[PDB]
Amino acid sequence: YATLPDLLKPSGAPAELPKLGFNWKDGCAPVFSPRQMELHYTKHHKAYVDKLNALAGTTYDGKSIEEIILAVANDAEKKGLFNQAAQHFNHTFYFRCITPNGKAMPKSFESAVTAQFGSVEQFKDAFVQAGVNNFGSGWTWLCVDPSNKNQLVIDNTSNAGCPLTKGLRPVLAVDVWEHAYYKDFENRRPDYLKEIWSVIDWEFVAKMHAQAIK
Ligand SMILES: [Fe+2]
Repeated sequence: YATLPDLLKPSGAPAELPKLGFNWKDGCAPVFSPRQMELHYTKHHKAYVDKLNALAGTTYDGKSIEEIILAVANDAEKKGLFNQAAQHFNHTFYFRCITPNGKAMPKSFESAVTAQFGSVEQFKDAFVQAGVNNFGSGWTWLCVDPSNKNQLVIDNTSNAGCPLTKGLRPVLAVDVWEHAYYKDFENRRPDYLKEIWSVIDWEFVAKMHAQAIK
């Protein structure tokens, strides 16, 4: 399965930094400033894309970024390449999970969260707890688990860690690398986690969910 089948390493040309659904010069209101978005996208994410292209050469041309990630996930000769490729995916996914002023949960996705976690609020509180206690740099995810009747599951990864390497299908990502929030929140990761809900694009999340269970 591919989460993002249109995220590729082109043949004969560099992988591009994906275009955001919103303009980063306006930040991503009401939660993020222009400068926080500018740094995260045009510095951090760009650097992952640039280094991915330099490490990949033409060896992975025509492959999806996800295919690369899987191909090199347990290859100690290519940890550097794994880190850039996985971070490229992680960031592309994360930036699609956010949009100015958010978008409401479609009823169908809301019902799947409610069934699994009891209520939306219970899901959010558990997700915030996982994010807060995700030690060091990393990502907190909501995934579908095909090996467990497609249950929704909260999963923490460290550094470039990417759920597809253990068979999980992400529907939501929140970056907890300190650079994701330090400009606008400084040390206050918990406030970042609580506030980000109001810019989550639940329509994108719902689509990821619908496709992950089909
Ligand atoms: Fe990041």
